[PDB]
Amino acid sequence: PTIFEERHLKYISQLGKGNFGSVELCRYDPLGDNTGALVAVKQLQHSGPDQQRDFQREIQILKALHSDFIVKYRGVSYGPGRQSLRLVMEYLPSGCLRDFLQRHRARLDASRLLLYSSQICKGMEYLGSRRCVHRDLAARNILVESEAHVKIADFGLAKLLPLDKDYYVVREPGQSPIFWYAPESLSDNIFSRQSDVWSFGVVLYELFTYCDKSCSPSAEFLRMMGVPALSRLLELLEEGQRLPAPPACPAEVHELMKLCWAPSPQDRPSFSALGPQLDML
Ligand SMILES: CC(C)(C)c1nc2c3ccc(F)cc3c3c(=O)[nH]ccc3c2[nH]1
Repeated sequence: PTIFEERHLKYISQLGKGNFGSVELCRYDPLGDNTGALVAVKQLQHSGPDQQRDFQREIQILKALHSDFIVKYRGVSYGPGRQSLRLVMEYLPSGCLRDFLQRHRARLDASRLLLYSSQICKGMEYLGSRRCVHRDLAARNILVESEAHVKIADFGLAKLLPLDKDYYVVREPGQSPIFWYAPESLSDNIFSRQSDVWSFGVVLYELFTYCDKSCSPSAEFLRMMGVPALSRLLELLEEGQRLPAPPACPAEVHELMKLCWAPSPQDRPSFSALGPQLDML
């Protein structure tokens, strides 16, 4: 049931890509008549041992996650051995939240944005409870199930925290747009559930700008900046500068963003603390 046969997965189109992987829309069509169910199918773009190890980890993480706010694992297809070839997931045709917000901005009010914020927060609370650090939380990595329901996706950079250690250090600097990283990630490559909280603050920013490109984290931080861009961004953050409140943003929401962006990770609120506050608003 959770093993999909290669010959039955029929290629339709590209959905996305990033971090050495692609996600394709396929029909799982064992009858061959174009009547089968649609699925979203992730694979490496090309072979590589480091990326294969990371891919198997992604599969193992997602398979063990069971939440209305996390994209559903369906199964896998295999290459040669037990070598995983594809990760099969539910297909959410509304696509990523970034795209959805841009398209439907004139239809989604502040209550809707708060609903999405609450749902994302609940998914992240759950992730934290599984000792999972996502590391790449952004609107482009969140999917839309319906106009009243979003789900976190993109577990390709996620890591599980050992039982005796609440952070991890990466050896190389990351390769995602720098404007979602916490200061400690920028300076020391440290990631934690608390750096996910920082990124969630940027996600709240994105929600309340409807992912408008002109005031996006990149556009606005670059404009505020004026050494290497990473060192410049780090300086800016260490001085206390932050993204400005989005146009028409409710003050209470902006205040929560600022808490998420506390300089020190131990001073940021937990997702468990943020949830009830979002629900209140
Ligand atoms: C590249 C990235 C990992 C963010 C990703 N993009 C998508 C995606 C994009 C458009 C769309 F209509 C659907 C999806 C999608 C999906 O439907 N399921 C699972 C992952 C996934 C996805 N995963």
